[PDB]
Amino acid sequence: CQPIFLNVLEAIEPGVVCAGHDNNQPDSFAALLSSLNELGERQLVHVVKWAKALPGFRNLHVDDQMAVIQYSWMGLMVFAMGWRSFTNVNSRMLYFAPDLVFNEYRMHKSRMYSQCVRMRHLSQEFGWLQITPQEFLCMKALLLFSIIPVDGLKNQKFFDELRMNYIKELDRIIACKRKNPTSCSRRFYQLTKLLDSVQPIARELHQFTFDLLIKSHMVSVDFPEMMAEIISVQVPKILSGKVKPIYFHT
Ligand SMILES: C[C@]12CCC(=O)C[C@@H]1CC[C@@H]1[C@@H]2CC[C@]2(C)[C@@H](O)CC[C@@H]12
Repeated sequence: CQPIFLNVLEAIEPGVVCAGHDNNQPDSFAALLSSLNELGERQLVHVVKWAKALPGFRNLHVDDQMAVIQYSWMGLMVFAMGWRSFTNVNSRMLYFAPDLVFNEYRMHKSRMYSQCVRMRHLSQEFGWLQITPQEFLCMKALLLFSIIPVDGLKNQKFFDELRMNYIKELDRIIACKRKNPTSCSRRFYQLTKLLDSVQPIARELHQFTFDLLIKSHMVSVDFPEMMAEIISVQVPKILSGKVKPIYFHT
């Protein structure tokens, strides 16, 4: 029996994305954040293509498709970056891109040191929890369906159904080599705790980027088209409490 679901997730996984950062120049706040913003713009293009190729995603109302992507991108990108950091440099640094790797000095220079430390902790958890490449893929997909508007989506029912199917696939991945129901529940607990942990980090970054966009002209930080739109139109809905994450635990 071939693993159709996982076959698809592996097949659609985005390739390497570079930031275009000039590493020959001394580090500066403006240059580092402008590069992170450009990386975000570039990654968004891949995240959209990736999401639209996910099993059942096209079932969602067209308006909900773009909405969930615009609300969940931060968590999705942070999670993927944490995994890249773990696999490429064993979490020694934050591997935003091959040409944008942050050591502690850069974390400090970026002015979001504490947030970077939390993301490095997340990266380490991939190792501590022995997250498999397959669990990573399924968990990342679940992050796309982890934050929605309190007033409901266009077709909330289709979303609920799709999210439930992805949770079901996570169950199947956990039960693969586990014949003990207790070991399965234990793993589900670990993975859902990890997934929940992504949200507070995303929230802190949402706040940071929102504040930065508002004063971007004062600090010489460039925000590309899509990033500026999403951070001024969608992110505030999250910060004002109109759009909220779906937590597993309390
Ligand atoms: C999502 C990105 C870029 C893609 C990635 O690897 C994760 C990383 C997390 C920090 C984000 C950054 C995009 C640009 C942001 C939003 C900056 O404005 C401040 C926080 C940055």
